[PDB]
Amino acid sequence: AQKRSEKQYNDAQNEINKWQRNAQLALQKGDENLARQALERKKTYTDTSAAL
Amino acid sequence: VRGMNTSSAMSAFERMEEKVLMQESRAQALGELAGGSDVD
Repeated sequence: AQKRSEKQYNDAQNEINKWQRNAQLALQKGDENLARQALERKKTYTDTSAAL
Repeated sequence: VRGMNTSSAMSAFERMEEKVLMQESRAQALGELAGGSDVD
């Protein structure tokens, strides 16, 4: 069970950086809309990482 | 119209509307009771 919990923590941590990269891709290609929306969603992952 | 009760159908419709709005408000209050600069 500990292994499982740490794996979930790692996956959430990885998705945080994934959505940061998506925001950067929005900055490169899209506009402030997608760039800000990426971090808007990333809020939840940052919450869950610590909560876990 | 919302504020007059000449028609029974509207009477019933508005009554149910208010009942449901009150139910949702109850849920929200219960949420509060028991408990964007950074991304900007």
